[PDB]
Amino acid sequence: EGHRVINLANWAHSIFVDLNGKFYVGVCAFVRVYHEDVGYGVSESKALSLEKARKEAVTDGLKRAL
Amino acid sequence: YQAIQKALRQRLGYIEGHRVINLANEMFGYNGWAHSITQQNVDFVDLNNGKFYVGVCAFVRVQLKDGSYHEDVGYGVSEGLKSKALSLEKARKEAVTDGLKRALRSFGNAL
Amino acid sequence: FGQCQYTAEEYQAIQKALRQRLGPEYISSKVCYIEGHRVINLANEMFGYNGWAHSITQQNVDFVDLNNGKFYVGVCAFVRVQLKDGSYHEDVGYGVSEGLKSKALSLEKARKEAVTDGLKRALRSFGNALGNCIL
Amino acid sequence: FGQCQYTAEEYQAIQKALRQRLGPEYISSRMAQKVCYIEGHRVINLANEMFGYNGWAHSITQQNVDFVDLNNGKFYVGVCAFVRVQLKDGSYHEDVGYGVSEGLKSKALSLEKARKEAVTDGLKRALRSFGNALGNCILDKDYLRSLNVDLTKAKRQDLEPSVEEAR
Amino acid sequence: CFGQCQYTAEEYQAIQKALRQRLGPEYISSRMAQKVCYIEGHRVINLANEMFGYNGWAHSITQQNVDFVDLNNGKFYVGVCAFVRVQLKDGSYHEDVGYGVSEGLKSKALSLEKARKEAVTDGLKRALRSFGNALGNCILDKDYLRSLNKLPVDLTKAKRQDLEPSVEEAR
Amino acid sequence: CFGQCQYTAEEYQAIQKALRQRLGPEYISSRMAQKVCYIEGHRVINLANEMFGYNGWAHSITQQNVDFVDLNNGKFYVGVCAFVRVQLKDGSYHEDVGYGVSEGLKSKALSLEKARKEAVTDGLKRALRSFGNALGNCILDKDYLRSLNKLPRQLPLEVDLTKAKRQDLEPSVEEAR
Amino acid sequence: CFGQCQYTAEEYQAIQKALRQRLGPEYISSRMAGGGQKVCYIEGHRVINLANEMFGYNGWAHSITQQNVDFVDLNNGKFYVGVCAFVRVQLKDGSYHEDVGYGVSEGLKSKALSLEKARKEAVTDGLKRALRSFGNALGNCILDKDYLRSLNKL
Amino acid sequence: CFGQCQYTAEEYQAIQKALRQRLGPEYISSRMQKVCYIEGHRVINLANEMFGYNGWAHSITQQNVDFVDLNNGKFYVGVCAFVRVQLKDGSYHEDVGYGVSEGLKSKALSLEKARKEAVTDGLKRALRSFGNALGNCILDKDYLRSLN
Amino acid sequence: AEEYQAIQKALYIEGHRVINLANEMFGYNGWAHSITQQNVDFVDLNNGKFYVGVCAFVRVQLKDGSYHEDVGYGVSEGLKSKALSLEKARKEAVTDGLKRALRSFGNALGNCI
DNA sequence: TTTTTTTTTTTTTTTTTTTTTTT
Ligand SMILES: [Mg+2]
Ligand SMILES: [Mg+2]
Ligand SMILES: [Mg+2]
Ligand SMILES: [Mg+2]
Ligand SMILES: [Mg+2]
Repeated sequence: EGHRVINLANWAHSIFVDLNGKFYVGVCAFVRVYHEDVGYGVSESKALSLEKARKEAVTDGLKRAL
Repeated sequence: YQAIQKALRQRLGYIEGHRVINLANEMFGYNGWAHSITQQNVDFVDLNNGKFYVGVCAFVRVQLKDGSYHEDVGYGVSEGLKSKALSLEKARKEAVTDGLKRALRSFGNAL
Repeated sequence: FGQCQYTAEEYQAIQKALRQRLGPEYISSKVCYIEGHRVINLANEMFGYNGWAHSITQQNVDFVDLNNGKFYVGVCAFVRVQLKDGSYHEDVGYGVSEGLKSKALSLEKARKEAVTDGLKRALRSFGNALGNCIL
Repeated sequence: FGQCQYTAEEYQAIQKALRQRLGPEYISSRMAQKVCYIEGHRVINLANEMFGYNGWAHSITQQNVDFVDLNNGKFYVGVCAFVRVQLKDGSYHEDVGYGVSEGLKSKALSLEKARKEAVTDGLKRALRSFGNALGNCILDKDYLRSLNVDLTKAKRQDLEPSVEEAR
Repeated sequence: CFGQCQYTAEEYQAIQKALRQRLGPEYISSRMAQKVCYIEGHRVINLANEMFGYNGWAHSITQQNVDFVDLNNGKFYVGVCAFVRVQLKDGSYHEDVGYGVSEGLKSKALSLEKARKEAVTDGLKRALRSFGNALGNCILDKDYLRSLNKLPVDLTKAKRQDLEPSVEEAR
Repeated sequence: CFGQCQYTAEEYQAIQKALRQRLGPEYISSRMAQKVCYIEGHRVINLANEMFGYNGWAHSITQQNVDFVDLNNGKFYVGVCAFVRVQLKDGSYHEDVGYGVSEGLKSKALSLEKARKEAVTDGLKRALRSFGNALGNCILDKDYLRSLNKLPRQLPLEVDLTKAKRQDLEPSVEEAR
Repeated sequence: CFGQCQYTAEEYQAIQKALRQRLGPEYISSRMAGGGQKVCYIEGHRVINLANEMFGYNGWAHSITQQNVDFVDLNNGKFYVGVCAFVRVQLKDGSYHEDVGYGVSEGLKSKALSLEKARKEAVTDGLKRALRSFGNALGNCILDKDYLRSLNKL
Repeated sequence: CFGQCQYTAEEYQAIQKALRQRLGPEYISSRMQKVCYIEGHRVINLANEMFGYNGWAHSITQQNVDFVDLNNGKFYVGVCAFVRVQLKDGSYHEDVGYGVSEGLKSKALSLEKARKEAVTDGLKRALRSFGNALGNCILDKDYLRSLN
Repeated sequence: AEEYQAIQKALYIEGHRVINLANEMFGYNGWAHSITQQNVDFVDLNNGKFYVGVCAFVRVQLKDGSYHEDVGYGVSEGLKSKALSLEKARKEAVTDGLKRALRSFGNALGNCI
C-alpha cells in the first residue's frame, strides 16, 4: 500500500487491451520523487483491469525508487 | 505548519463525493487544492432491446499548491437506460467523481 | 490575476463564508437544484466581480441522430474556473436536445446547456455555499 | 492592460453598480410565446459606461463551421464561436455563441450572416457573467413577471477640439 | 512606447465624452438590400485617426481563410473570412470577424483579390465599432435610424507639392 | 532605437495636421477598369519619406501564399497574396493584404515574378493608406473625386535634370559624419 | 552599437536632402525585353556603391530571411528553375525595409548551374528592391514616366 | 568586446577612403567566353588588410544539399550555403554561396568538394558588399575593358 | 596595443603543427573552439566494406570575441566494420574543420597557394 | 432545468538583367 511510502517519503506519481469476457490492459504509470523511476503494470470489466494495472506498477515503481 | 502531517492519519466513521470534497476543503482550504481532467474516453456504447449500455474512463489530476500531485483513474457505467444522452452524461460525470475520489486518497489516511 | 496572494482577513472571511449552507430561498425543484444565474450571482457576491474567471478547455459533439424528422444531440464541455490566487477546478458538463425539427437550433441548445452545466458543477467544488450541499 | 490594478474606490463603485438590475428601457421582446432579451449594441454601450472605452477587451478564441447543407437550393448553416472578454486587472470570462442561417440561396451570404451572428451572440453571453447590470437579470422569472432621440449634439464635423487640446 | 504608455486623466475623459456622441446625417449612406444604412470604411478610418490620433491605434490581421471557391457556368463564387484585431496605445483591443464575397466574375484571381480585400475592410469596420457610438455603434439602433429619417468639397488648398516645411522644422 | 523613441509635442502636432491634407490633381493617375483613379506606388513611398523621414517608418512582409498556378492553352494563370506590415518609430503599425495577378504569359518563372512583386507593392500601398488622407486615403471618397473631375486638365510637364546626381561621392554627408 | 545608435540633426538633414535627388543619365542601363519595347534599370554594384557612399561602409546591413525554390522542372533535357527570396535591409538606428526578389534560369542543361544562377540572381534582385524604398537616390526615381521621358530626349 | 566597439573618426575615414579603390591587374584572374574573378585567399588577405585580424568575423547559417544524383556511375551534387560577415561595430552582410561537383564517381569526394566550395563562394559574395576593394569592382564592364 | 601590431605582422600542412602555431601566435589561453553541427551523408555496409561520410562545422573564437566558422569533412572506406569507422570519419571531419577555421585568420596559419 | 434576434457595400496597374574555380 501507499502508507509505507507516504510515511517514509514525507513523493508524487503521474500516469493496450485484449477484450471476450477476459481483460488485460497496459499501465502508462510513472512516479516522481530526487529523480523519477518508471515501471509497468498488469491487469486481470475494464474498470477492474485499469485500476489493478495502476496498483501494481506503482508498487513496482516505488520499489525501484527504494 | 506541521499540523497536517499528523492530521492526515486519523480516520473516522465507501464515502460520498460531497463528503470527501468537504473534508478536502477543510484540511487544505478552498485555495489549497486543485483538480483537473486530463483525458476522457468513451470505451464503448452498445444498444440492446432499445436500451443502451455505456462505459467511460477518465483521468483526474489533483495538485496541492505545494506542488505534490497524484493522477488517478476512474470509471463510469450506465446500464439499461433509454436515450443515449442521459447514458453518456451519467457515465462521464460518475467517471470524473470516481477519479477524484481515488486521487485524493493517496495523501494519507484522513481523506 | 494569477499571483495576487490573499490577505489573512479576506482568507478567513472566505473560508468561513463558504461553509454556510444554502437557505430555502435559492433552491428550486423531485430533484433540488440551483439556477445558473443564481450561482453566478453568488460567485460575484462571494469572490467579487474580479475574483474568479471561467473558460472552456475543450468541447466535443457526441452524436447527431435524425429519427423521423427529429434531431437528438449530446455535447460534452470541459469548463475550468480560476481564482485570482491561482487555484482552479475543472469539471465536465453535458447538454441534450431532443425533438427539434432543426439541426442548428439543436446544436445551439446543446452547446449552451453543456457550458452552463459545466460552470455550475465546477463552482461546487469550492464550498458548500455555492451548491455542494445539494445532494 | 492586463496588469492594471483597480483602486479601492473604483473597485467598490463597480461592485455596487454591477449588482443592480435593468429598467424596462433596456429590454425588448420577440415572439418564439414571448422571450425577453437585451440587444448586443446596448450591452456594448453598458460595458463601455461601466468599464470605459479602455477598460475591457474581447477576443475570438476559435470558430468552427458545424455544417453546410443544401436542400432545394436553400442553404442551412450552423457556426459556433468561442469569445473571451477580459478586464484591465486580468479577470476574464469565456462563453459560447452560435449562429444560424436558414433559407438563403447564396452560400457566401449564409456563411457571413452565421459567423457574424455567432460572434455577437458569444460576446453577449460572455458579458452576462459579470453582473445583473450587463444582462444577467433577464433570465430570472420573478423579475420578468414583475416587469410585465435628439440630434442637436450629433457629430457634424470631423475635427474634435476637446480631444486634440487634451492630447 | 506603444502598448506600455498610459493615458492621462484629461485625455481619457475627453475621449470618453467624444466617443459617447452619435454621428450626423452626413456620415450615413443608404443602399438597397427595404433600405439599409451604413458608414463607409474610409470615414471610419478618418474618425479613428482624429479620435485617437494617427499614432494612437494599430490594427492587424490575425487569421484569414478561404471558405470555398466554386465554378458554375464559367463564373467563380468565392467567400473569405478574416479576423481583424484593433489595438490601442494603452493595450486595449477588440477582435471581430469580417467577411468578403465575390460572385459572377469570369476570372479566378480577381475574385480572390476582391474577396480578400473586402474581408479585411469589413473586419476593421466591425472591430472599431465596439469602442463607442462615435465609431459607428449607433447605426444598429432602430430609434436612431427612424430619428434620422425625420430630418430635412472645394478644397483648393490641396497638397500640390511633396515637401512639408513645418514637419521638417519640427522634426 | 526604432520602436522605442517617442514623438515630441510639436512633431506630433505637425504630422497630425499634415496627414489631414488631401492630395492635389497632380498625384492622381487614371486607368480603365469605367475610369478609375489611383496613386502610384513610388509616389506613395516618396510621400511617406517626406512625412516621417527616411528613418521614420519601416515595412516588412509577414507571409506570402500562392493561391493557384494553373495552365490553359500553354498560358499560365497565377495568383499571390501578401501580408504587409508598416510600422513607425514610436511603435504604431498597420497591416493589410495585397494581391498580385499574372495572366497570359507562356513562361512560368515570369508569371511568379510579376505576381509576387505586384502583391507586395499593393500591400504596402494599402497599409500606408490607413494613416491619413495624405497617404492616399482620400481617393476612396466620391465627393473628392467628383471635385477633381471638375478641375482643369493639367498638361504633362518635363522635369529638369540639371540638378541630377552624377557622382557617387556625397561631400555634405561625408562632412556631416 | 549597430541598431541602437541615433542620427544627429546634421546627419539626418544631410541624408534626407541627398536621398531626394534623381540619378543622372550615366546610372541608367537599358535592355530590349518588351517584344518591341525598351526598359531602363540600374545595375546592382552601382546601387551597392551608392548605398556605401550615402550611409557609409558601416551604416547599413542586410540579411536573407527565407528562400525557396518554386519549381525545378525538366523539358527536352533542359532545366527551368524559379527561386524567390525575401531580403531585409537595416540602418544603423533600426529602420528597415523588406521586399521580394526572384531569380530565373531557363535553358541550361546542368541542374547545379541553373540553381546557382537562380538563387544568386534572386538575392541580388531582392537587395536592389529593398534599398529602393529609402529614396530616389537609391533607384526609386526609375519608375517615373516623366523622369525617363526627360532622359530619353536629352 | 567584439560587436560593441565603435570606430574613431580617423579610423572610419581611413577605411572609407580605402574601400573605394579599384583593383589592379595583379588581383584579377581569368579563364575560358572569357571570365574574370578574384581568388578566395586574395579576398581573405584583402579583408585582413582593411579590418585587421581581429576586425571581422564570418559564420555559416544555412547549408542545404540541393541534390545528390547518380548517373552512369557518376555523381552530380549541389550544395547551397548562406554565409554572414560582421564587423566589430556590428554591421553585417549575408549572401548565398553555391558548390557544384560533377563527374567524380566517388560520392564522398563530390560531397566534400561541393560543401567546401559553397562556403568560400558565399564568403566571397558577402565581403563584396563592403566596397570596391573587396571585388565589387569586378562587375564593372567598363573597368574590365580598361584593364583588358 | 603593441601586441596587436606584433600579432598582425606575425600573421598540405601537418595537423598538430597548426595547433602549435595557434598556441604560439595567440597563446594557450588566447583561443578556443567548439563543434556546432554534425551530419552523416550516405549509406554504410556495402559489399562488406563501409562508406561513411561525415561533415562538421567548427567555430574558433579568440579572447576578444573574433571567431570563424568553417566546414570539415570525413571519409572512411575499406574498413569492414561499423565500429570505429564512423568514429574515424567524425575525428577526421572535426580536424579538417578546425584546420580550415584557423586558416581565415592569416597566412601564418594556412592560406594554401 | 437551460434559453431561446442579427445583419448591414467594396475594389481600384506593376514589372523591368545576372552569373561564372577550389580543395
Ligand atoms: Mg492588385
Ligand atoms: Mg528579374
Ligand atoms: Mg560556383
Ligand atoms: Mg439564436
Ligand atoms: Mg457584407
